[PDB]
Amino acid sequence: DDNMRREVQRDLLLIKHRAALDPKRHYKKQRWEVPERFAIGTIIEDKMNRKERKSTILETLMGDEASNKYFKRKYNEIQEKSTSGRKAHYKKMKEMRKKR
Amino acid sequence: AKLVHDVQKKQHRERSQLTSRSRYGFLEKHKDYVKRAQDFHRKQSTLKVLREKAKERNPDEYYHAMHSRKTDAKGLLISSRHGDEEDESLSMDQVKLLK
Amino acid sequence: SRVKKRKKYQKAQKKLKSVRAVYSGGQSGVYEGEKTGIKKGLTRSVKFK
Amino acid sequence: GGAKVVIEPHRHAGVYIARGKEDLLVTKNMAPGESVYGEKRISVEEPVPPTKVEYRVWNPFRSKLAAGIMGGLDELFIAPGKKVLYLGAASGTSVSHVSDVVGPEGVVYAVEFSHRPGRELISMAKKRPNIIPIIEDARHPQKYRMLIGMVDCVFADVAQPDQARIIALNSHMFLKDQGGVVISIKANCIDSTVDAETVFAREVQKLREERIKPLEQLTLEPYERDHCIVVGRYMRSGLK
Amino acid sequence: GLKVPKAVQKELPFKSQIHQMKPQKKKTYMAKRAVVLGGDEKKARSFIQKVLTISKAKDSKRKEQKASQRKERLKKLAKMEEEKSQRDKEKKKEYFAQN
Amino acid sequence: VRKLKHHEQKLLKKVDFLEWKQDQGHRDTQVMRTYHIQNREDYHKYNRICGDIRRLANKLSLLPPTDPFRRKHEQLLLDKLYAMGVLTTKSKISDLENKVTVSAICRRRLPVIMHRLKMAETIQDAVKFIEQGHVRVGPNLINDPAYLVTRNMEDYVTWVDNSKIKKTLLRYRNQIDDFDFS
Amino acid sequence: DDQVIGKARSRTLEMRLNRLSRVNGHQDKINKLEKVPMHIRRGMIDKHVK
Amino acid sequence: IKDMFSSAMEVARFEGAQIKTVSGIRGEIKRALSKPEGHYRAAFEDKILMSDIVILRSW
Amino acid sequence: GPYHIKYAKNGTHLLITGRKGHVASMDWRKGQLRAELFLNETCHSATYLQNEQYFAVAQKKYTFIYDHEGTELHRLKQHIEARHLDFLPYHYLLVTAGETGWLKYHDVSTG
Amino acid sequence: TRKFGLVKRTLNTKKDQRLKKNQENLTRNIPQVSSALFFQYNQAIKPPYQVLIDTNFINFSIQKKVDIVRGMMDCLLAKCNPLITDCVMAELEKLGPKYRIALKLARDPRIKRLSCSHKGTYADDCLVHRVLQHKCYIVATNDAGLKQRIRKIPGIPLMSVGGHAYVIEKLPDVF
Ligand SMILES: [Zn+2]
Repeated sequence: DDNMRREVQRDLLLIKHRAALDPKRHYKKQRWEVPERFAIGTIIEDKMNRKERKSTILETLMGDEASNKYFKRKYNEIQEKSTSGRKAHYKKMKEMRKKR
Repeated sequence: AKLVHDVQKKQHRERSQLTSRSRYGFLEKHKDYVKRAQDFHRKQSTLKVLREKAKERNPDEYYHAMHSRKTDAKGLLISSRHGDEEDESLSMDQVKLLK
Repeated sequence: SRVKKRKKYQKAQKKLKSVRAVYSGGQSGVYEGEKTGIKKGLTRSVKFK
Repeated sequence: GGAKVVIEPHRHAGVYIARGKEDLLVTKNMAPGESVYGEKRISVEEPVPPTKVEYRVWNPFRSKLAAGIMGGLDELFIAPGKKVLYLGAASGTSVSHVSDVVGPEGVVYAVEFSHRPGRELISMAKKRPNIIPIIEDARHPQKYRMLIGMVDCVFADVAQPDQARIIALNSHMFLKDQGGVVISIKANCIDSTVDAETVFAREVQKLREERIKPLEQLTLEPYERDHCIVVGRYMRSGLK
Repeated sequence: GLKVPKAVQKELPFKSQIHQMKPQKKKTYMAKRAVVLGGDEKKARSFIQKVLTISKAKDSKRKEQKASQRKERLKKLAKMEEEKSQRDKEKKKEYFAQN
Repeated sequence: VRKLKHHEQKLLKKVDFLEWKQDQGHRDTQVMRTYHIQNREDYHKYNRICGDIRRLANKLSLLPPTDPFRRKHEQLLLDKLYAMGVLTTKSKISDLENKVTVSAICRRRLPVIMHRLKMAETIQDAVKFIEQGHVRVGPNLINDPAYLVTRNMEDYVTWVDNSKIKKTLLRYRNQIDDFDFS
Repeated sequence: DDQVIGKARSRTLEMRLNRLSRVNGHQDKINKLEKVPMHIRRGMIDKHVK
Repeated sequence: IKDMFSSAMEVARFEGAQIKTVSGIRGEIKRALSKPEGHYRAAFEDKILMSDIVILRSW
Repeated sequence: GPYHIKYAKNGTHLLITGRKGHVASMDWRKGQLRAELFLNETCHSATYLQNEQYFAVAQKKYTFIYDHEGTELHRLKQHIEARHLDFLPYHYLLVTAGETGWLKYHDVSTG
Repeated sequence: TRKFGLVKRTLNTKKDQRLKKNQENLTRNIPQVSSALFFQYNQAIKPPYQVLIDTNFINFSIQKKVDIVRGMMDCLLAKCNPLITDCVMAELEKLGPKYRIALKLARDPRIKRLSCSHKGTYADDCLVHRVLQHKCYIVATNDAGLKQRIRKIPGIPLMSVGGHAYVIEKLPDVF
């Protein structure tokens, strides 16, 4: 129901966007729109410790450390290509004219 | 290359804006000019299309959605920025419950 | 002329993993998963006639 | 290890895919809470209390039908109400996974010749109540002609060079018309004197001579070397 | 962007009118009511954003590189199809000289 | 009627209870479905007229290609149908046999002229609006959907004044002047 | 021509156009026969040969 | 155009010439301006920018 | 107007044909009417064809053939002015005579 | 109380499912490349070869007087199982009694014979289907069309009567 889909709408985003999570993994191409029926599951190891078993994929990815460094680096350079010549650039050119 | 030396197809580098004229930044060359000119040309082409439609308007035009859509005092269109799947004014029982 | 053909063979069996799915040597350790995805729409088998 | 995955169904009915950052092939568990060969299990909490039913991973390096399924076959004939005759139930590794593809309303007849694998089969078929272990040589089907009748599919993972004759006998006896036939061929086990495509062509020719029309074959190449799976339907009257 | 004038876009037909919604000047009630969670939830929101923008930039990069791939083999395949067509239209003429 | 088995389908091949040969492929039904023609004999009353134009163009092409009676009458018929709107252009004379067509005479009707003038949203709503009596050509109100609106006379298709539809489009653009009733 | 009235005119023109067309046009496509059913085209041919 | 000449006599000497910017926008010297001495009016293919350098190739 | 009444060949269905415009095919011993159509021209006679599934009406001039729920299936270009319809049910022939002095048989299966 | 824009109801030949043209109200399949193949090599086939013959190979071998088994052994310098499918044999039997020599030279004890299970007797589609199925055969032929099909698909060698003994085309180890 929607009361569960609004809970797990985030790790479904990560399973949809797996190919961005890790620069060395490179999944094979499917789209994977969210299925109508699914079920969240936890892997039972038979006889990661108890300190680091979580309740989302998202919490595992956030509790990881060098992945957050990679996401911050890649986001910042995506940002500084996206902001490259648009409007702070344009007014720095106009005020470079108006200075002298 | 077939009958061309590697010392024949060398790379002629390009020049910069003058040091005196440096506040008008980036002396632009022909690739930058065609990036300028073809963008102005496509924006003029869609502006010419919209002026053609405004001339050929036919003011006895009747679509049924002009019972919901409405036009402001300047003549332009009012687009309700929230939705049009939700109602803008929430009634008094709704405001009772939200408050 | 030997190390040329040493390397245009290493390119060659790297391109071969793009057409076929080359037998790597079996399961390495514990089975982790498919590691690249399971596609349930695609069926890569030879139908008969 | 302890990660969270989402279970989603496959194209085949009865088998599921477990998506995470590396997705698994998964089936339901007919005997929950115990692993048949030490494979890792996944435990959803299906919503009266919410019951913890659980799912079991199908390792394709240890299972030829899993290798065929995730290499991608068009039509398995193993489905959630079926009666399957598994020939060469080596122990219950793939037979457990076939059993809970088949479900509680269907039957899996697991035929095995060797006795210590037979003991493993009976100690598994107690807690999977739809596996009928039959310890008998599969080359003489008139022996267990009294115990089985009219299966819907015939899986065959025997390792014998008279494979197609064994399959022809059991299919003529117990498989119904347009029933399914799945063959696992191991080329170096059939005969090492020829090449693998020659022996695959010869065994497929033998199948269509015993009027199992072959639909499909798959080489299952990153998992086994020089194996194959041939799917066919037992046409019984006019392959044409 | 394209800035289409007021004197045109108030005289456009009913199908072609431009839906341009005005900004909100007033701090409205639902905007000042609605609640945003903080701390762990704001870093979850930031993380989902960072994943989704790296995914979108990766996909855009991959599709532009695929465009550059198939444009170049399109050019070389135009060379090959013209070559084969020329040999075709000479072999046909040679066939009709022989017959 | 029961999706005949194979020996039946072989034994009775010409049996068809819906599509017959004299129906001509149900084109009466099909173009009257396209242009929302109200009563059943309008297609065939237009078809008599297309038959008369095509008969005359046949007999008039059978004359020698140079003689002025042929040339004059083909040009008179061609200008007549173009000014009636049945033809789209008077360029070639094979339009008198190829492109005169009951669907052309139907596209020249009044609800279809309404729809192509954007005065309604569809041909069914144009039929509803002029059955409801909103549409006049010139000064006088037109009430039947079969009216044929020639090339000069489609500059005068308007709504009537005091119509609620004229009121609502003027007040959509909030140009409604209640002085002159609308 | 400039004096040949109707049916002789149409068939004279059709004859001339077929004769000029047969040089360069394909033999399979210049002479298309009318779609006549089998039991009445065979009947037409049998009576015409009689 | 500001300074490639020093006076209206020089621009009068060079009226009607073809100039171009560095961006390939062609153009032509139209008339010597009056009020500043070495300035002139030129008409180009389309709107040149302030960051450009006009050019008169001569031998 | 005056209603021309026709039954089916078994007793199951009834088909009435008003002289002004009103045709109706009904189950007369259930209460089930399965076609009712007001063809605004002066209809004369009507018959079923081979079932309750198709019925032929002799309208102002042209004879029409409607299906079970009343949709028009055919407009007979011949049968110029029918007044009397009939059906030969072993031979599948709709027979027609009227104000022309002509008797026409229309094979209903092939058409 | 009545509706506007009233129409008669007539049968809708675009949408009515009761009539013949309107009677017709995923899983992709990319066949995997054969594991027998390298890029274009077919590294898997090794002697004794299995050589699928067709009818004009038989007729050209009789018209040139090359024996079947000895000509194949001379061409490949290996051993051979020449194979006649049932459609090739049916094509030879259909060719008439002007080819009785070819028929009783194809009925030979040394020439083994497959049994194709498909309707009709079209040898070129039978040979092409069972050769791109399996990539373990040699196709011996002399049809221009069949030779062009077979030399377009990869990893399938091709024997043909040319001159006064057999020639072999896409086999890379003949000497
Ligand atoms: Zn065959």
